[PDB]
Amino acid sequence: PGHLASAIADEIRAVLRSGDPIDHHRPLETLGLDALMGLELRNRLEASLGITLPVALVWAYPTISDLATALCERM
Amino acid sequence: TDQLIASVVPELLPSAELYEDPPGLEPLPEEEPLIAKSVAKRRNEFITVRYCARQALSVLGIPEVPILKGDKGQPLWPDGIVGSMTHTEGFRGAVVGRTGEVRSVGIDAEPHDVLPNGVLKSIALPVERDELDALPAGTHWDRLLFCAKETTYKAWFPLTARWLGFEDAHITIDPDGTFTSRILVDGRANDGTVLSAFDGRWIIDKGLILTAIVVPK
Ligand SMILES: CC(C)(COP(=O)(O)OP(=O)(O)OC[C@H]1O[C@@H](n2cnc3c(N)ncnc32)[C@H](O)[C@@H]1OP(=O)(O)O)[C@@H](O)C(=O)NCCC(=O)NCCS
Ligand SMILES: C[As](C)(=O)[O-]
Ligand SMILES: [Mn+2]
Ligand SMILES: [Mn+2]
Ligand SMILES: [Mn+2]
Repeated sequence: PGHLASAIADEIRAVLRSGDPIDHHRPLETLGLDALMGLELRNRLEASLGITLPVALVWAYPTISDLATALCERM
Repeated sequence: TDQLIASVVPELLPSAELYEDPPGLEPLPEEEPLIAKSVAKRRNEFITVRYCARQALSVLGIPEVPILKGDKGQPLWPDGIVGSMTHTEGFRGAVVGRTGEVRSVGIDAEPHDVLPNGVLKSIALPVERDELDALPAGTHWDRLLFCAKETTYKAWFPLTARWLGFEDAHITIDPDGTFTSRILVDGRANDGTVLSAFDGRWIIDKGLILTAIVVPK
């Protein structure tokens, strides 16, 4: 869940249009990730990892660290 | 009126909206921890929408009070009050009411643009996609649908404390300025009643969509 977390961090940067590194335990809404951006992040992770994810993905695991453990578990 | 929220909710529900972040606003002390680690954009929308909410609350006689957030991020209103808040680029808005007159309310504001690539398929039922294609040209029906689905969740959650997915409601949009949401999952509320359908209203003005749902008492 380490290699994958930084890739999730990269997709978040693309959705937010940002270049700074992200705190893995920082809830994504404090970065300004709204509901539309979470949809885009969910769809980008499906296409990037080739796997199925629920669209309530980001709201289940609201941090990079939580997302990476979820995504590694079933992937 | 001239305000977007006021045009889609009855007058018994006071509302307030600002299209910019005025200089010098600040959160209440109890609200500061919720944005202490948040980016400036997020801080600003949080602070401004709560100025709006406290303005609407004062009309109902409620004095300055923090509006904290619950377990799924829902705003925590004073007892006897229901309400909804929304922020997007160029809009901060809030509406509130007393439980003696309305059971629940949700609002959502979106820019009147097409949805980003891929989003419509994520949020629309196959039947909804055909219905949007039959609607008259000149309106971004895809963004209206996404807006109305969120308003449906915002009205649904204070009543059920349950998740509602995008595939869990069928929204029908009328050029009227009205829409309907048909709940496709079990709709047991927390008062015993069953929630099957919501009545919604929508307006497009100043480059924004605004949708609203009032659940009558
Ligand atoms: C609630 C939600 C729609 C709002 O996301 P958004 O992009 O920030 O949209 P808005 O800016 O218009 O609304 C933000 C406000 O909604 C309120 N909010 C957050 N969670 C809420 C919840 N369960 N219930 C009611 N209101 C909520 C908050 O007041 C929040 O503002 P705040 O964080 O500053 O206090 C989204 O986060 C969500 O959780 N969606 C669930 C899935 C869904 O929409 N299904 C559709 C059913 S068909
Ligand atoms: C520190 As990083 C590359 O995961 O945002
Ligand atoms: Mn917002
Ligand atoms: Mn919205
Ligand atoms: Mn969903």
